[PDB]
Amino acid sequence: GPLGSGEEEPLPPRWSMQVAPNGRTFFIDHASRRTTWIDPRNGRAS
Amino acid sequence: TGLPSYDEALH
Repeated sequence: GPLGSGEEEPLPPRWSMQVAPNGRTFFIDHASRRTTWIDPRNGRAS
Repeated sequence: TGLPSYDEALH
């Protein structure tokens, strides 16, 4: 998504990114439909 | 904790 939004490290083949109510953003897993606090693009907590 | 598993964060 060059230019039109997308100013960060692209999410892996089966991943996304959405902010939660907890106060921090997580990483959605499309491979198994899940979520995590640590990004897969690298492996560090959001 | 939080972290809305794949089911809630889909709005």
